[PDB]
Amino acid sequence: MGKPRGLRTARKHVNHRRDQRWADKDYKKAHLGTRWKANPFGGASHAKGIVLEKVGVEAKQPNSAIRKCVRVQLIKNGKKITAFVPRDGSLNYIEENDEVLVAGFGRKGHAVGDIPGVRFKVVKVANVSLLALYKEKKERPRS
Amino acid sequence: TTATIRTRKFMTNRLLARKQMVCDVLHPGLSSVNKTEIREKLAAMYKVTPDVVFAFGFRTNFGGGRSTGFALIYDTLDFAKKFEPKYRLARHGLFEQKKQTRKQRKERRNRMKKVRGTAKAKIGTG
Amino acid sequence: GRIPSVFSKTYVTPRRPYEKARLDQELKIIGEYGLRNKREVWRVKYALAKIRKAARELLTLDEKDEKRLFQGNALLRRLVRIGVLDESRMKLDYVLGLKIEDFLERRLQTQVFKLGLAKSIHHARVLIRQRHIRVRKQVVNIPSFVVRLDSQKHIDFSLKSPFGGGRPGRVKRKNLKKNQG
Amino acid sequence: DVITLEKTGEFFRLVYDVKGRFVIHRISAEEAKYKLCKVKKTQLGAKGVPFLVTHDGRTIRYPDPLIHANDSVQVDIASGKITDYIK
Amino acid sequence: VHGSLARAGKVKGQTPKVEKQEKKKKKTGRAKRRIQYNRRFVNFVQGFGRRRGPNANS
RNA sequence: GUAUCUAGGACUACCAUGGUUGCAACGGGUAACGGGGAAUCAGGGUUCGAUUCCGGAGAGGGAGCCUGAGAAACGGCUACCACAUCUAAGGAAGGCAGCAGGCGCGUAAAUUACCCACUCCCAGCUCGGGGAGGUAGUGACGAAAAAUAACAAUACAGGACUCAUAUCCGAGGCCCUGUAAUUGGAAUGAGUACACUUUAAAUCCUUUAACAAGGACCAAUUGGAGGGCAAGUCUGGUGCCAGCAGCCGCGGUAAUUCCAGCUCCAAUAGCGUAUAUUAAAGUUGUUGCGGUUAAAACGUUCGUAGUUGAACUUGUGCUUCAUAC
Repeated sequence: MGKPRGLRTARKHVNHRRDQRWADKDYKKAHLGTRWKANPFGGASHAKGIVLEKVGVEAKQPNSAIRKCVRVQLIKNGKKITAFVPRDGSLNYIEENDEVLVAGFGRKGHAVGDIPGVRFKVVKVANVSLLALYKEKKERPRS
Repeated sequence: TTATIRTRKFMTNRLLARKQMVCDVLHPGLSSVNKTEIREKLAAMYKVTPDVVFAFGFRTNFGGGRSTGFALIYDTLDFAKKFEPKYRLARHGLFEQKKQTRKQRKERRNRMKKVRGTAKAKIGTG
Repeated sequence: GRIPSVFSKTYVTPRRPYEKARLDQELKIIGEYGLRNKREVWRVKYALAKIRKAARELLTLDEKDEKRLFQGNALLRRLVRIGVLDESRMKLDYVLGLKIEDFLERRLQTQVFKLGLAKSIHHARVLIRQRHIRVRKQVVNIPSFVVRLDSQKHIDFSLKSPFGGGRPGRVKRKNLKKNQG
Repeated sequence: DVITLEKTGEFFRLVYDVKGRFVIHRISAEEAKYKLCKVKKTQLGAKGVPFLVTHDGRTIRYPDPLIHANDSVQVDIASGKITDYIK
Repeated sequence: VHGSLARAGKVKGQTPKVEKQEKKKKKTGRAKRRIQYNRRFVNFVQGFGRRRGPNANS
């Protein structure tokens, strides 16, 4: 069924393989270097950005919730991202014009769950971490 | 507690005029023991009297009363004073030599370069 | 530089972590063998994975192939030295059949238990850890030893610390000193 | 090569272990007199006209005419003379 | 769509933050984990009363 | 022919019309130096490599040159262009992608320390110089080994054994395992700290006096408990709000998902999380996928490259010898 299974067909497999791997979604991303070109992270694990605005993101059905996201502009690219503030209360911790760490939601891009267009997480406000602040183990550096 | 230093691994090495040794040191219910005392004890085993028994090795081993070391015993003081490696003499020092501490001298040597030849001139500046 | 650091992660935590039956076995293994936490179990379990794998590779080869003979016999002898292996087991075929427990037993955390100065698995452990065991002449901090056979007889009280009778308590000295005032 | 530590007298030749390592090999003080040299090349022209060069870079002038490349010569060492050859 | 954010951390401020109480510092690893294997296995010779609970109040 | 250390279109005259290409040339891109290697694996592979080695390359971008066996050198020169510096204003002098350090960039990476004692190199050298290297300091990339308590006993707890009595049910009581801040003396130094050892001289280790254990002390965590996924259909507060949730989903007043508490689980000197990668993924298929309808036959055929390709062509045997049964 198909494959050139002859003794000296040897080039043809490689050629055809590259024609088939053209369609391979992970290899498209790798070869075409889409991370650096289109994705707001330049394949860079974290990005520090500046907080523009706090957004009251209305959830997709069957869930009626106001799910509290934050608009962030990365220092390297000026690119606008909406990132979610995970773990409790948290917009109260964000404060407009603070320096915030933008991390992703572990989803190979793709918008969260029932949360429209929020491909990203927040892990830190003012270099402390959100996480520490909720538990109360740490207290916010002044300004 | 009587000690009894009995020393393994002998080399008669006449090219540095020295019996070069491993020291196995018992003090089996206490520990430790000063190098000066190690020279004193070792000296009256080879008849070479203690200020020649140049012993630099040493680790007090695991949990009790052994130290495995190295001793070097030099036949004449005259040969000792010649092969030295200088710093070894200085520890037990009838030989005390001059701390610099070195980066002061380097700064002076760099100053020395700048001005044509003379060099005694800028010994004086230094 | 030179070239230093050759690592090797001794150290694989299990392919699926939350399987009830597995959990209980690990948890029991900590009780029967008082190992702090499950990572100490995973050091041995990963150690087994290396040993089992090494055995399997050599078994597929035909004896008398030199490569099988030199390495197989040697690994076998080493495990016999550790006391894991009994002579009837000294073939790579029986090495496949090996269990976690055999390795753990050879620790002194389980041996001072056997030899009544602890009377329990539990008591044996802590003593070694803070630095109370001698392997012949040497006071030994490290509980994880996996003790080779012929040093098992040399398992004793450390001699200048106060059982072997120097310094008594230092509780005794505190208590003696209370009645002195 | 013969390494002679005159005081005290050990007399060595550097020769090879089966493990492809040098050995410490103690030789008789009369064995220490010579050494065996494999001959790299024999060429004609430099003084006084043929010359033989060994693998230890020693050039020995006027070689016996039957000495052909990859032969060994016993070298007297005290003088740089050929005093045996094995075809 | 633009619902607000007016209601932010009303619950964190209206929860009385129930006292941290304690009930006993549980030991370090070797001791504690062995302490738990009474709890799990030996104590816990388990009556065959069709399963029970580590986290059963009543 | 010229150049050169050398072949040489390297270069130049003349003279030919060649050279390379669907076996993907020419061009463009590359977080693209290459390899030795690393990661991840059932294998097969896929991915990685900027970096501890080896070779080559460069030293702001470029060009040119002297010396010298060797440099088209930059911690040499000369020049330009870009940068940076001082100046008594005429001028002159510079290359941290060397070591530290600073600024900036960023997700992201240490001390303006000490030493040639080790390792070795260079030099005219036994001796000097050496941020080559070693040393300390910083360092949860990462790997490696575990201090943080243990035993009787007391207070009650379980399970056998006995006396029993034999749904029930009580008394003696053991190797134990414990829930108790009850007790009691013991153990061993991590830490601390003479001394010694270490070291060039210090440091820590390895040694060891003097010290340190009723945790409130020598005082452990980080996520989770509806399911995936291991553990609360718990208690207060909240009530589709706040917020939770990698996913499915929870929350519209028994909330077993929230926020706490309590109880506990899972991994604990580590764990969470992000990003990239790999397993899973058979979702890349050489090994080893699918194509009627699930995502899949080009409208169809000719047809060249590509690719593939039937049978027949030293070969069967016979005998004997040795050699397994």
